[PDB]
This record gives sequence, C-alpha cells and structure tokens, in this order.
Amino acid sequence: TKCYVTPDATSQTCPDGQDICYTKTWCDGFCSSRGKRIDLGCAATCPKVKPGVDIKCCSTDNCNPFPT
Amino acid sequence: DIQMTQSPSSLSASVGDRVTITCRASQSISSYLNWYQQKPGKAPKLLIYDASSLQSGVPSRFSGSGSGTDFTLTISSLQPEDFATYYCQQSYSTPYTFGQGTKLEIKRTVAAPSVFIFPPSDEQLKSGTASVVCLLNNFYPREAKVQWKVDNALQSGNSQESVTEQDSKDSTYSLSSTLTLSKADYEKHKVYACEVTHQGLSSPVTKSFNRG
Amino acid sequence: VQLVQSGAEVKKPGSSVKVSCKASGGTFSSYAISWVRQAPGQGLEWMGGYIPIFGTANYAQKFQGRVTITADESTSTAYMELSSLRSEDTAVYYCARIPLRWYESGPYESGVFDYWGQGTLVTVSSASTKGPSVFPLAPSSKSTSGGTAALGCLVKDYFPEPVTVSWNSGALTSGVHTFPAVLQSSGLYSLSSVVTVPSSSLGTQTYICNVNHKPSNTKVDKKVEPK
Repeated sequence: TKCYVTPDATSQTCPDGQDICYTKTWCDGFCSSRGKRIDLGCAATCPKVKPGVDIKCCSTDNCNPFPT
Repeated sequence: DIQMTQSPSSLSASVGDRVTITCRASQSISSYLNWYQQKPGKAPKLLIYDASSLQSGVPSRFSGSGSGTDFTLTISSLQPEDFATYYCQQSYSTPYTFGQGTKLEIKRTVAAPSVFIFPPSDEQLKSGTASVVCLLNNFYPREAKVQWKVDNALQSGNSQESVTEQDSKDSTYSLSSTLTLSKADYEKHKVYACEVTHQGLSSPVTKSFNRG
Repeated sequence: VQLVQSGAEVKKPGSSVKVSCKASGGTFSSYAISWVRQAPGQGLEWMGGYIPIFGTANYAQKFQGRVTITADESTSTAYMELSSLRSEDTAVYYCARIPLRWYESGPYESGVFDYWGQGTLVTVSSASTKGPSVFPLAPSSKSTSGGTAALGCLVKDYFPEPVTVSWNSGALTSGVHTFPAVLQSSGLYSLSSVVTVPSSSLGTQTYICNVNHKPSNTKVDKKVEPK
C-alpha cells in the first residue's frame, strides 16, 4: 500500500488496489561494470518476468528497497 | 571520445516520401543512441531513445533502428512539420557526443534565380564605405555560385554571402552576395557586374551596372 | 517538466558568464541537469552535467577548469558559469534534464535529454553596442521586366545581433526576404531585406522598411524609391 518507486526512488503511496513492490532485476550491456538494473514500484499482481528479469514482491510497507 | 558521424549531411525529399538518416559510431555503443530534432531558433527535441524506443507524444512516423556502430532513423510519412536538422547522440560514454546533423529539405522543381544588382547609396558613399549587393531570388537547388567582375576583372576575397532558409509557400531559396570596396577603388573603376551560375540556368546570367 | 533559462548576454574577452536554468513540474533531485552549447550554424557539444543527489559535477576535458556547474534545490535552479570567455565561446547555451537509471551499484545517468530549455545566447566580442546604418537598395535602372520590383534596405554596421526589419509595418509580407546577418572583420553585423513587388506597382504604393535594433533603441524607417 506504501512501497518504493524507482524513478524518484522514494516511498510513494502505492495506488488503491495495488499492494506489491516488484524489485525487477535484469542485466543490460553495463551489467558487467554496474550490476543488474534495479526496478522497484507498485502492483496488484506480482509482475510477469522475462528470461533475464528476476523480481521479489513485498506486500508490507516500504519493503521494496534497493541495496546500498 | 566516441566519434559519431551522421552520413546524410543534407537530404532533400517530398512530403510524399519516406526518409532514413544514418549515424555511425567510432565504438560499439550497443543500444545507447538517442535521436533528436532541432528546428531553426528552437532547442533540440528527443524523437527516439535507447535506439528504438519512442518518447511519449512523438509522431509514430518517427521510427529508429540499429545496434553497435550503425543506426538508422525512419521518418516514414514526411509532413511539413517533420523537415529539420536531426541529431544522433550516444549515451554510452561520459563524453556525450553528437552527430553533425542532417538537414531535411523539400524536393521542389528546379527553379532559376532572378539576379539583381544594387549600386552603392550616396549616403553610404559619403563615408569611405561602398557596398554592392547582388540578389539571386527563388532558386530551388541551393547550390549556387556568384562571381564579382569589376571592369572585367574577377574580384575574390572582397564579398560575403548570406542565404535565406527554404521559403514556406515557394519552397525556394534566396542568396545575397555583398561586395565591400572603399570609396576609392570604387570611383577607381567603371563596370560592376555580378555573375550567377545555377543548375536551372543553361547559360551563366551576368547582370551589370556601369556608373564607375 | 519545463526548463526556463536566462536571457541573452553580451560579454567581453576574459569576462565570465553565469546562465540560469529553472526546472519545473518534475523531481529536481531524482534527475540530472546537463548543459550543451550550440555555436552558430554548428552542432551540439556537451559541456558538463550535475547530479544534485551526488552533488558532484562531471565536466568534459575541454572546459575542465573554465566550466563550473552548480545547483540550488531551494530554487530548483541550475547554473553554468564559463570563465576566460573567448570569441569562439559565442554560441547558444542549452540546459537539459537527463533522466537517471537505477542500477545495482547506484543511481546512474541515462544519456537521454528528455527535456531541453529555451536556449540562452552568449555573444562574446570586443565590440560595443552600435546602431545600424539603414541604406536603401535602388531598382534595376527602371528596367522593363529584368527588374520586376526588387527593392530593399541595407542594415549595416550594427553590433548586438538582434535586428528586425519589416516592410510597410506588416502590409508587405509576400515577396519579403530579410536575409541572415553576416559578421564583418569590423566586428559589426550587416543584414539586407529585399522585396519582390510588381514592377508597374511602384509610385502606386510607397515602399518603406522598418528597422528595430532594440539594443541601441534605433528604430529607423527609410523610403525606397527608384533612382
């Protein structure tokens, strides 16, 4: 209900009916020197995944966080 | 720094046409190439990002494709709004580098220039200044030559040329070569003629003013 | 998201310029503000960028030590200050938002400029404000048709670039070709506006041009008549 959204990267009240936080992770060109591009946010369904995408979905508040 | 070279420096085309613009990278930049459009007197605007992605509110006509070093921008259905300088800017390295830009012109029927010679005004002649403006008007192929022959002697290094942007209705061009000579060398000659060499012209058209 | 920059600035060799870039409608911190100068009839050149979150500024090697980029979250305003201004620094300066992509290591910049600001022109010359000398363009020696009606006014020796020429206060729009300005060794600019009206239509309508060099507040209207 109150999870973290990537672009502003702040605790953004998740919208009505949406109570998830997808930590979508996948590798791009610079995955070699940077690491998996991280993506947090809100959802009502654990989002779908692509061959290289990996996603951990919280259900509590502010538990969609990013490693240091 | 990663050097990026757009190949179609200028590309004239009709509104009923489809255009593709090339940008080459010195290093494999992968999918990191953005596409922009700059109209005269206006700031650039992002058409395509991440090689193929299209920003919100960009005419679908605009499509982008490529990876590594070679990339392409497809404008699809040219509309008059889509005629401008387009730029390719990599996003791979800290030194963000841009292409030279490609100017989209309007393919129009070959039109011959209208040549006019303007003698120095006396008000200007009071001062040591003496300027002679030659005007080519409504020519389509912008590529045009101007010579300046005084007393039948070619005059190089004494003139400056300014060209107008393609007209809205006519879709034609206009050029102005002003020769700058001191009152002295002016009164020191008799013939002041301007030569004009253009694609539409079969013969060179040399107008002339004989007042010395 | 909109970016509103400073006004034009005329500066002398050795002087220093500071240009404002005001961000609006978007998260100033979660974004990055870069700067890119466009010399006259030239391409775009990245000068540097500032990510406020990190507070660090990434400058290009060229402009390292002359460019200083700053940001004030309070006013959500960004600033580019170039010093030791040279003539070749005469160019339009643009400020552009760069989205930031979040990788595992940390927030990194995505080299896409989603938003660009109204450019700010900095004109660096050792010249001083001078008003232009409107001189008239006479016809083709009362020609039969090799003249049609090609008349004009010469705007010469005027230093602050903005100069606006119009004919019959806007009555004469068709056939008007106000040319681009050309810089001369003097360091002053020259422009010409030439109108192709009807030959037989000469005394019927008085053709006067209207110059407005607001830098020196010189508004001059000169009549153009045959001979």
